[PDB]
Amino acid sequence: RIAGVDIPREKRVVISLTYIYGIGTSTAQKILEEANVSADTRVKDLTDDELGRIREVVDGYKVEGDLRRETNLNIKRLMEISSYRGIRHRRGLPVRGQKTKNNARTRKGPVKT
Amino acid sequence: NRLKEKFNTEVTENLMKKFNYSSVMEVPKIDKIVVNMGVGDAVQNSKVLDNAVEELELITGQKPLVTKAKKSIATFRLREGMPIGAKVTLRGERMYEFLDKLISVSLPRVRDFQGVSKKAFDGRGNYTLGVKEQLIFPEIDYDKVSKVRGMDIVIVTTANTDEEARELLANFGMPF
Amino acid sequence: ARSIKKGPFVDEHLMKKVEAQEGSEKKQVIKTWSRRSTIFPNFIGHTFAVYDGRKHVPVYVTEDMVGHKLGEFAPTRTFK
Amino acid sequence: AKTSMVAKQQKKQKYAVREYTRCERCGRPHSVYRKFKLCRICFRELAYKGQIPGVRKASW
Amino acid sequence: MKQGIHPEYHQVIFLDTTTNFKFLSGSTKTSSEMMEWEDGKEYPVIRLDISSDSHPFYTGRQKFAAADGRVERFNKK
RNA sequence: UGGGCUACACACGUGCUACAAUGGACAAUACAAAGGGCAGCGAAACCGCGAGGUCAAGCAAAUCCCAUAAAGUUGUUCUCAGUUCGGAUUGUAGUCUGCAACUCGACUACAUGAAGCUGGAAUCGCUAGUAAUCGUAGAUCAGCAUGCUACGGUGAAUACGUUC
Ligand SMILES: [Zn+2]
Repeated sequence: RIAGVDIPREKRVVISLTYIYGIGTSTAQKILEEANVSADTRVKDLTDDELGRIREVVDGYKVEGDLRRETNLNIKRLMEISSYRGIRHRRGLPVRGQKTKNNARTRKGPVKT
Repeated sequence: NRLKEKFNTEVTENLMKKFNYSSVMEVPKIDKIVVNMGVGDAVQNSKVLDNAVEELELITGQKPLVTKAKKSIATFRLREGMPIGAKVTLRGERMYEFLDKLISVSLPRVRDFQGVSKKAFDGRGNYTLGVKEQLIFPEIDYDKVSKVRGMDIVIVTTANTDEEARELLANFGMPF
Repeated sequence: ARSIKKGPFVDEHLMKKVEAQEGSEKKQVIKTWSRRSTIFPNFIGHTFAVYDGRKHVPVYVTEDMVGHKLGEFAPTRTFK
Repeated sequence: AKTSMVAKQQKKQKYAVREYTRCERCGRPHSVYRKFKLCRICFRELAYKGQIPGVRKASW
Repeated sequence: MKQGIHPEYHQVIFLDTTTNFKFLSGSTKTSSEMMEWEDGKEYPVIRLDISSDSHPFYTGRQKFAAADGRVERFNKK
């Protein structure tokens, strides 16, 4: 349990740390190298000092709920300023200049024939 | 009661000297402040009115009175007695606190603010200010605002003339 | 342009028109076709009538609008 | 192509990125080869006439 | 007033951070932070981005951008 | 000059990417062919994790460069899980071209990590260096290719027969 979130017990530490929101593979490797810990050692077979060092490194990366709040604040700011990206966020359409005549399902939801 | 102290000390003297009152009892004072929100769409969704009442209560500090239709209107699909508004009356310390807050914390938060109408006087020394976004007020978080709606703030004063109401409000700090 | 090594782009005519009458507090609306001009802090509090293709949409500049283009606030297509 | 358009292509452009190629024989804007300054149609016609040095039908 | 119907109401110090200007008045915002006031009693503080002494229309002067803002990051760029 | 041609409740054709263990990730190490290069191909070196930036050799070509091919082979790891699959979606921060990437470019770093767990009726290509897979190059072109046109690497299955 790191950053208030449980991580798979039987998964290697490097992979299991990716389950933390805001932690991917690159940041997981970087954290693991900063807080010296075997790459292949599973979290279940881990030492309390290693866990404490990992927590110490993680706490300052600005992950999880803080990251979510920052992203939501950015999205809300661009919605509020009445930007083009904000209008597209409100309408649930692609924001990064895709074509909506086809292949916009991940933004427009399921097909409504 | 900073605003009340200001009125007792500076505004009283300034206004009395300006208007040549033979007695202090003629000095106008702010009798009350009535914050009204007319929710016509409560006809279609009472929940709108409930949220509006909650927001007004948070703004003012006291439960508002729910105002109901005085008469039935076919065009509005309005039946007599249906709650279609909320109102709060503020007097004394609560009034003064709300007034200074409205002048200092709330009003400047208006986008592209350029002052409030100087002609918005009923003609007898009472001033009505139509705010257009509840988000102006600091007590409301835009996250919880399901809809944005305006308010009417009626400052009812004992002044007999719009000139004296303007002088009193300006001394208090109303932009124009 | 976009690259940091180059300064944020803005039309010289637009920038000089904004700078003109800076001291006076009776700032007026500035007609502009430059949808591509970036919004500098100098633009805060100004009104730009930005051409969107057929008409000049008025745009009021605030602090949160700094760093974006003037075209991002004058939509070009109409839907529903 | 339009004569005015050909003229506007010949004239100097205030931009430099604003320069585009047109077939110099007919004026077609699309499918113009750089080596010949010809569109595919004119290239085919002149290759048939044998007036493009060293250009012949290919096969393999 | 009647008991149990009105929302909880208490004194708060609104603080315009731009000018670090403090004003005391009642409200229901109820910020955790507490700051001392000239009267011996402490009351909580409500942070405020823009106030009467800081809004350009009230003040007659151009407003000053705050730290960590869009303008600050743009100038840092 | 600016905006359409890039819209978006929808239906269809053609493709790219996948749904995984005949695989994913990591490190090491081989084997092609065919084209392009003048204000164009930009070697080595230094800087940045990165796309890229500074200096800059050679080269108007069997000489130099683009340009280290990938699949593959050998070792470690995952162990059948919507996952170490898959990469759409969007936040922030960069690079490059262009007077200018908002509408409306490509790519890069970090995070986010949707559907999808071999697809109903139906329907398509192909008889051999063919199909299928793997990359490579070029025309247009400042920049922009999952399209088009060529190149090679590995390399199948089946054809009884003319009833429909
Ligand atoms: Zn031609």
